[PDB]
Amino acid sequence: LDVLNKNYNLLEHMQAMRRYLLLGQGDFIRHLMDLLKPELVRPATTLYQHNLTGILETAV
Amino acid sequence: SKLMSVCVMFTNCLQRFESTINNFDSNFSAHLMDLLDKLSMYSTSDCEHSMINIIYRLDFNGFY
Amino acid sequence: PREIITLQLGQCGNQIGFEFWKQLCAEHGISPEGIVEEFATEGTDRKDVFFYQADDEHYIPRAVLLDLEPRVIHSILNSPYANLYNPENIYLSEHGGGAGNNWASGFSQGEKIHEDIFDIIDREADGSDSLEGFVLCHSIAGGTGSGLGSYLLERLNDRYPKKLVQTYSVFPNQDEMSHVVVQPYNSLLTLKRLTQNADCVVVLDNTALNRIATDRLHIQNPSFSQINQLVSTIMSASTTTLRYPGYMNNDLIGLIASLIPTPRLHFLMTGYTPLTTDQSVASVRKTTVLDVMRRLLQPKNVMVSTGRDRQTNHCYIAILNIIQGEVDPTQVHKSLQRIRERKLANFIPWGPASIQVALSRKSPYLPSAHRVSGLMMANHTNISSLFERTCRQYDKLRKREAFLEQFRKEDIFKDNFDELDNSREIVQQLIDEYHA
Amino acid sequence: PREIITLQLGQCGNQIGFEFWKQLCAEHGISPEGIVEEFATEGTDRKDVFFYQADDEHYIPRAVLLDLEPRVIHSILNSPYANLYNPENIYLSEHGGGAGNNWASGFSQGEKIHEDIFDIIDREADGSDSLEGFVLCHSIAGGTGSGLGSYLLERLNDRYPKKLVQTYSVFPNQDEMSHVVVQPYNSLLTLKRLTQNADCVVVLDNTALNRIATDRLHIQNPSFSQINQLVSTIMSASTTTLRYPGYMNNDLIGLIASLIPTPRLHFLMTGYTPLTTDQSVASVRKTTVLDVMRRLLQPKNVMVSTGRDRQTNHCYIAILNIIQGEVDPTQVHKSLQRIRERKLANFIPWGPASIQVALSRKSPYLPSAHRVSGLMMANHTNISSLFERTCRQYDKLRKREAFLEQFRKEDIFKDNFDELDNSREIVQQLIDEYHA
Repeated sequence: LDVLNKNYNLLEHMQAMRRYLLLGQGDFIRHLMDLLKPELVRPATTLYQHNLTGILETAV
Repeated sequence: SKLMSVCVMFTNCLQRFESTINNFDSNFSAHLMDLLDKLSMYSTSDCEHSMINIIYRLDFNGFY
Repeated sequence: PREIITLQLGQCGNQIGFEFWKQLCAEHGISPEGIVEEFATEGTDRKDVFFYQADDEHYIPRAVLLDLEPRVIHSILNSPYANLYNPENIYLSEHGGGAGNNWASGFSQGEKIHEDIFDIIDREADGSDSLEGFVLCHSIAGGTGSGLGSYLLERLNDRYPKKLVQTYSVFPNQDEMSHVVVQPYNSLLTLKRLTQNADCVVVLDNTALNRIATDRLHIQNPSFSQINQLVSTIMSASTTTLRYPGYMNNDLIGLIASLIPTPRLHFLMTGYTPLTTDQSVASVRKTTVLDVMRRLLQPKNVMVSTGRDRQTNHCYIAILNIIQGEVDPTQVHKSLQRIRERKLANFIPWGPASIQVALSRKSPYLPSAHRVSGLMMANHTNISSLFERTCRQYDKLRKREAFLEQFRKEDIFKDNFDELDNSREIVQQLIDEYHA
Repeated sequence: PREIITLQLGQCGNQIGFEFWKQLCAEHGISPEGIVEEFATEGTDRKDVFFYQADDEHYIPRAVLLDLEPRVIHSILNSPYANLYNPENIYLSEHGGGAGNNWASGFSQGEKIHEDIFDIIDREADGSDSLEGFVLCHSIAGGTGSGLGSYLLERLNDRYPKKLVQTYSVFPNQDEMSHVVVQPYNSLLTLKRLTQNADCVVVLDNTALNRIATDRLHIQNPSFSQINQLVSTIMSASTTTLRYPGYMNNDLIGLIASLIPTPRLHFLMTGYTPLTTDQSVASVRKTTVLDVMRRLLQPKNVMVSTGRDRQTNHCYIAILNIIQGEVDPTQVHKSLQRIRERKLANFIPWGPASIQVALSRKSPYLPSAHRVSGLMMANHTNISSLFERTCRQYDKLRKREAFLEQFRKEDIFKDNFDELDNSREIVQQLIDEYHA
């Protein structure tokens, strides 16, 4: 349990996933979902992925 | 390389002195339709990270 | 993202917002001229929601302060918290105003400085491409905050139509009528603009302040230096879901949406218990959350002068109970278990009610991470008693021939007095009709 | 190779080109009388593109300076930067001129000194066997720069037909009309020569100078000593792809070719933000490129007096955004990513638009290798507002019987006033027709 603390932060990633898939802190997801709605109202296309990585990175 | 062959014809046009001008504009719109064909070819690729970079920059040239 | 522009205005609205920004630096772990502590980012996970976003880790306040009286701003620059304020966002040195004491003064001064009042306050609007809204941190007492504040409730309704409007407005004092006598006139003129030209208000009574200021605070001569202590804490308490990282109703359009039943019914009752420093020596023994919300619905912490025998025919519709800091959340559902057994809130017989409880972690500070805090945002239909108090003091003054010749010389040609009287009775009749 | 001959002419054109050459020595790491630093070749990879090529590592300027007034040149030789200039390329000591204040003076003096004006300025032409072109660094204000400058736009069009012509011309001031009154006459006579006898211009308004000279510069009495500071930086900024080693549009016929839509539509809007020295203390924290081009399209740095409500029916066609020095080029495509989302530039509905961004490394100097610089070369179709301003001040003056008897005694026998009026309206009509 001490080698993960020095190198990998294993149980820190247990708390970390709760902020994104379990939506612990809402400001990470509300500033997401505000910027994400002008893309979700249209149907998805082939060109749907390359803007979503940019709208993820300017939301964080 | 069709861009190169239409530039030498249009440079010859200016030093010689409308139907050739309309032929050049139809040569451009054939290139602009060919660029839309490569946009559909790059969308139907292997869908990797290199696909995303080449499909973003050609949507970007299409927005020009 | 969620940037709010505060509109501090008037003689009383500038002082209650001065210590509101001074409260924010002590909880963010920051200094008004520097950054000496590292507690600002590890302890607090969000800081750019009321401040302007940083250029040198200097969180500029998104604040504007206009007043006709230069006395409120000359007691600011000698304080060491004024260097955080900017001398180019609002005014430079030696700013002035009118003479001046009239509701018609600031109502007529809005369209002669119309070019300058819509120039420098709009520069902060396009800083963020998604503006939250506007809060008018103004006053009702006097003619300074009530005269000019009624103008911006009209022209910002159509120039910025998709923005939230909601104000923390303070009510004036109705003890005697010797120093001021224009109090029934300038109050009802702004109160009409607070219902149809404004979505929501947060009422703050003045006669209920000295009820609390002699309750546990133990003063003999009531001064104006105590009016900023009850007000600045509940202002920062209302944004604990918005400033500190919360999940649900973490926006200002989140909290107000879950409490307003209908337009022109938005007057929210406020409550806040812990104000005593000698409670600190006995909170070390795990003082729980099971006893802090039993006294919120009990009419002891209220800041609204209302009748004590008028609560049997009135019914609560929406009640907010905000706990902060250490909550011990394994018993917060246990505190909401005991609500249905007492029925201390009368429920509306036509529809459902709601007791909403929420939590957020407080500042990394010793008086904040130790003592339980309870913020109440009630909505009870006994609020017409204040509207019956103001209207009975309004029609009685017009039969005494008071300020009918002294008030209509400037920019008033027709009788707009019954235009305020019927619209106030429309509010008072639709409140009692709302429980069928 | 790429040698350009600057044609500095007039009372104002000589002073704006005097500090233009004085700016070039501070960035090349050279002295006007010697070479004391070794930073000229290791830091700067190209120096012989505006200077004459060296004979003793003395980079002679390829400049000519003619003016009727001897006052502008007598304030030159006492300055220590005049020894870099040569007393045989243009004039020796004690050069003079006319009396003199007239547009018809220099227009008639061009063919009486016709032998000498085409003798010593052509000696610098055959120094390089591939000449780039000619830039007329002249003025529109007064009769000195406008009278003689209209003559060389005609006789250099056919004697040197395969050369680029493009000028950095300054517009006169239209605040009052007391000291000068001949301002609508000499301006429109040169403005006709700037469209059909000249390919491109770079407009520089005078009423927009004091808009910036009191914006951040904080002066009380506007003097002529500030007119050379905004002008000399953007002149050297426009040749950063040409002087410093760049790749694309590294020639003067590279930049102008990608912005001109058509002849007689060449009036380019200029913008330049960073002019403040106290910004230097906060650029140490990696100030990025993502915030410097959001304010270029925002009408704050513009040097063109135009309407604020006339941009909705007008459309941008070509916009240049030049970053210099430290760029951090891994986010320069990230800055161009955010352009399409705002649509701050209105795009032409008939054809495509273009936002061209380019970079080049600046001088090895501490105020240059630390602070981000943004040079704008816009092209917007709201430029007819200046042409509507000059034409409305032109036909109003001819109905007041002003300078119709005082102007046609010398070398004017027919009415050439409507020859300038229709050709100006041809420009104003083809601009609005250009967006179909």
